[PDB]
Amino acid sequence: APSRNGMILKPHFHKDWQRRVATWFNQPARKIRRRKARQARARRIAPRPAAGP
Amino acid sequence: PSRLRKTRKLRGHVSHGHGRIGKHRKHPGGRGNAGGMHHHRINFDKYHPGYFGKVGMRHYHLKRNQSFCPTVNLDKLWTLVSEQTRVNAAKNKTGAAPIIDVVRSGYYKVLGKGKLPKQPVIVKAKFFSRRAEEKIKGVGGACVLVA
Amino acid sequence: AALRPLVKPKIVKKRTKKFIRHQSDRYVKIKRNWRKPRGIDNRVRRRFKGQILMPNIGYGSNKKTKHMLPSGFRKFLVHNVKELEVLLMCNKSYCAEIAHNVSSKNRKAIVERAAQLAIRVTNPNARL
Amino acid sequence: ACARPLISVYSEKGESSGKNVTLPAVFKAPIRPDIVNFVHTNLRKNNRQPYA
Amino acid sequence: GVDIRHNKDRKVRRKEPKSQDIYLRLLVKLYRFLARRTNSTFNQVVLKRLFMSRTNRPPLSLSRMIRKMKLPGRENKTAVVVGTITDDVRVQEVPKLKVCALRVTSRARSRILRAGGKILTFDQLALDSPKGCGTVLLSGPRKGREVYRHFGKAPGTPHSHTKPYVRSKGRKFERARGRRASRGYKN
Amino acid sequence: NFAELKIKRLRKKFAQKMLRKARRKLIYEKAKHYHKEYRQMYRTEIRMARMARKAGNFYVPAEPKLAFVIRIRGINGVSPKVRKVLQLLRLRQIFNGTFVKLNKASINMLRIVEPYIAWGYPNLKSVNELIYKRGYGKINKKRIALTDNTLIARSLGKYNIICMEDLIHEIYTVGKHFKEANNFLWPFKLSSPRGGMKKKTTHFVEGGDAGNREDQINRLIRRMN
Amino acid sequence: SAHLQWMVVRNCSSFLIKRNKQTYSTEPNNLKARNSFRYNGLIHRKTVGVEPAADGKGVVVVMKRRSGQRKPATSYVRTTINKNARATLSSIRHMIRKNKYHPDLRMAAIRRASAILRSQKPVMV
RNA sequence: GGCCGUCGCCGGCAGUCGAGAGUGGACGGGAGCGGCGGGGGCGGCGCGCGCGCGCGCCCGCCCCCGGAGCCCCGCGGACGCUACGCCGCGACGAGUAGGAGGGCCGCUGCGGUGAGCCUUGAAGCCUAGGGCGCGGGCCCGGGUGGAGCCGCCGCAGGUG
RNA sequence: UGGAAUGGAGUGCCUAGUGGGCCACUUUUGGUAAGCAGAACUGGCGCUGCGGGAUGAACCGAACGCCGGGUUAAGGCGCC
RNA sequence: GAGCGCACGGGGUCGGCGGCGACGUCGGCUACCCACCCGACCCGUCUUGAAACACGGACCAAGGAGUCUAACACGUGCGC
RNA sequence: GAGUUCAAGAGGGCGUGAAACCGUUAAGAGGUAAACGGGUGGGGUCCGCGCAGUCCGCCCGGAGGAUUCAACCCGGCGGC
Repeated sequence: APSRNGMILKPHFHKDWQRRVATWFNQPARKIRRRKARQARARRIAPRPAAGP
Repeated sequence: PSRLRKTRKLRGHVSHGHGRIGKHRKHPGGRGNAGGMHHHRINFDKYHPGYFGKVGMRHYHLKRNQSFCPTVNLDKLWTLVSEQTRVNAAKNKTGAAPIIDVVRSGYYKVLGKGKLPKQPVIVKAKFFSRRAEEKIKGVGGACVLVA
Repeated sequence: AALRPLVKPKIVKKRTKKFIRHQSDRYVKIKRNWRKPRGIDNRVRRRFKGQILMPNIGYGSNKKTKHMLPSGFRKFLVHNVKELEVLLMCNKSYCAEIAHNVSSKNRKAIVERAAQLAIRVTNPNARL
Repeated sequence: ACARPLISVYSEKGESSGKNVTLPAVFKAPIRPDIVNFVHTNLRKNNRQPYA
Repeated sequence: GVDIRHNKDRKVRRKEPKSQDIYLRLLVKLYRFLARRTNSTFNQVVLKRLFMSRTNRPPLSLSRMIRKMKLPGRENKTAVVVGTITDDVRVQEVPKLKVCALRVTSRARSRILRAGGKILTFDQLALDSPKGCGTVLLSGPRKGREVYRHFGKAPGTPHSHTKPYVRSKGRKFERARGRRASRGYKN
Repeated sequence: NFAELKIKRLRKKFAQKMLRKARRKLIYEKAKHYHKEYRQMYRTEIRMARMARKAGNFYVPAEPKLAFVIRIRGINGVSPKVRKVLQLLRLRQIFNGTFVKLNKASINMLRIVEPYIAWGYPNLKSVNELIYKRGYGKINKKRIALTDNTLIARSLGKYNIICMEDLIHEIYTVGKHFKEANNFLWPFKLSSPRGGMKKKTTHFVEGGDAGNREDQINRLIRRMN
Repeated sequence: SAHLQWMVVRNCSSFLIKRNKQTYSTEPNNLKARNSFRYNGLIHRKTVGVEPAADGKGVVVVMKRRSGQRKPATSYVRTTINKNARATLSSIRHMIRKNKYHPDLRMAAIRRASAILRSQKPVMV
């Protein structure tokens, strides 16, 4: 019976959350793609610094 | 781990919690904080004493950055410096007094609390306090502002 | 391989004549297995005189006779030969009953060893 | 514990080589299986693919 | 039959409560053989303190220990803390302790050993002082957790001084009615 | 080392046999002293009777200092005040009994639960019998059967009570240490009385078995062992 | 740390087999099976074990070397005893006691060696 | 009175004497023909085999643990000590709604692990067959079947 | 430590079910009365079996682990 | 100044006591399969009250749900 | 019937083939519907035997044997 923190919480749309995303499984397969962008960009502009201007 | 839950030991019981004299239904007595002013009054008046009403003086675009002012007590005022520093009283060209920044460590106000070892100091910080300025003086050191 | 077992006590049982569950009138949809009747009008849960018996921990057996086969030993399910040599020391109160999956090629291998070690087997040659 | 003993290095054909190496300090740390179990049955849950 | 009531027949502090990990299990395997065969009580009190929950062996500050080993007639004795022993940056003065405790924090171990003191573990102690002679026994502040500012007379009763649960501290959550008499209600 | 320790074994064993033989004389002469006292305490009651009759005066005997209380009604339907009284006499099971010292503080206690106990004055034979057959002592809250004099002594040595005979005297002639010698005795458990009781739900004055039965409780203790 | 490396393996599935409410252990150097932490040979510092000789006749006694660290290749010292039955017991009885070498197992070892020598003939009963 | 279980004894065990068993190595003198001059007190505890188990000065050996012999073993095993084990005392036991503990009760998959089982026959299915457990259930025999399956430690769940 | 008798107390959290009740000796309001409605005290039934009242919630006896021997309470002892 | 014993109406039973039937018959608590004689209302649920002339239920197999999952928050316990 | 097949108790909606339900054979029984809590009778059943059970286990005497290298020690050699 209510004897605790008097809080109220946001997941309260009677239309789905699920219309709005709920997953994050990319980021181990995303961190790899980005690293391929840097590792191909770095070799493209050969001598100039790889950390931009 | 569903093999530790109590529902796994609650098979065979005709209701397994929530009884049978009143089979507690989908939601009796409002969803969420319903009532709370006229039929949950008793719970709201002895576990959240002040909940309905307001105290005025609104601020409209509160930028909490301009009110940043963390405080460091005098007890842990020698923690901001190394150990070669504090130990030296008349050693290693630490003469009458060393210097302690506080704006560097991240804190601005110097609040007074606790004894401070008897060594002359120059506490530099953007603010101060009356006791915290008295105690530093009483040790032999000086209070210096900076901005 | 039958020795005289170590000590031969009187294996007296309070009961093990099976406990059947209430309502197996004509119901094949109710098994002989037991499930404590958790009804509210139930004549068995209520411990009536002249109903079925209902298990309670007063039917237990002796601490020092429980799990004792009628012949005097106690069982041990043995899969191969090298799960026998454990019984080479506690052989005067433990019988090595062989499992159901072993082929008849090496059941003769296990039974042959039990003769040597004087390990009683409750299940000597069943296949040929 | 303490006083790390001397480990003797073996060659490509057995027949322990002359050179020796002191036993590294790691091999004396507390054992405590309830860590190598709780730190395991988590780090074995991090390769799961989703299923639904 | 008899007409006794059975509420209290079972006791929640049994012949033996819990213990968890192999190193602790060995300790309890020791301090049980010392508790039941010696005729002392320091062993019994330490035994019944190796069972307790991590919530009932709160850490002992280095400062707290000094102020209890400074008292008159208490020098030359080995303090005994069944919990852990944290450092304390608020002590600028040199101790000369001699301690025996389960877990001593890296900074606290760096300081006690530095000053010339000595640090002991609960298996060195059984050899040195089996019957429990020469030991000052201590304990961390048991009701020092944050939660105990919540237990007590429920908030919102006339003289209760108990901290109520809240989403945050600020202007509008605290004082609406029941916290300021201009709003019709204050206890 | 052998020879000196050899003496150690004999001195201890002999001192043990030494001490034992000393005890047996002590316990012996006690009951001899008591048997003289019980006899005299009897014929000093006959004496006072006869000497009055010759002169025409009446000898009113003593109100008795003991009372054995046996519970005759089970748990069911027990009233609140009653269940507290007869739980202070430590009667917590039908057909249990304890010796109760008698005085105005306790008489009113035995008036409250008068429909629940059948109590009278035990004769020496009963207190002899109740303690020799049903005498279990409350040692460490673990009742154990009194089959030796160590058990009584090791828990009553501070009052002089050292033997089975003494534990009967203090209960019988309530002494300066009656409370403990009555507490050391775990309440008796007495079988159901053979021969019936002719009714449980009525006072003994109306011809049933409950309430004060001053001298007939000797009968109901014969039938419950 | 003989106790410590027992706290780790007291129940962790190494050699234990638990069936029909009986606990058994299958090690080298374990003069029984049912018991534990007095007959393990993997654990202690000095363990004696009695096992049948390879050649099919007689019995073999294996003592653990104390000197020398945990080099498993030469940790265990082996020997062959091929005598009459009675002198075989005297050899094993002499070795365990007169060396004072872990005498917990003097009586268990003798009975182990008897049954090993018993089965090396036509069965007697 | 037997048996089971729960609970209590802040229970006993590193091999237990305590239902009261009142401890040691020396020194110096006198030395003790047995022990510490507490009892008709009749009140917790002060006599009959002490100075033989086996062993000595004008041999030594406190007897290599060729046993201190223990009628309990303190370096030292009972059926015995998987301490998460083993054992001893007592008191008690009903219970829907409800709570908790224990399951070597059961189902499906996974990381280890049984030099596991299996065409000289697995999974399943049947069974007036032999048994264990109070019980969840399990194990074995017989028959049919025709290719996979189970135990132990942990893990997870669309688990009865 | 200072009236009798009894056994150990003190203390902190988290809390599911319940908030449709009924019966009896007594005391008792409305009613003609009710197997009616409404109150106090205690004990019962619900949650509870067992011997007896032929039968039965609630009356009398009595409180339940599995058993052997003995004796009982309330009831009874023509035959069933 | 010293061993023998009855041990004992003694820290819970032992015989340094016997006999039968065994190739046309023995034993099976366990635990069976049928049958005979002695005691017993149909289960689940609402209910103060169930066998109820209260409702659901012909029978069998499989599927089948007070929770599962995410987020809060509280307390308890485990390890840094 | 014969035959192919390892198998047709793999026959062309054919791997394994339970329960409800049905036929038939064997066994037992029958006027208070069937069904349910204690012993006897029976069992197309099985299970373990059994003309004896001189059951094993250590230690002593006995008369036969037999190995003697053999027990004892002593010396050599190796391991702990």
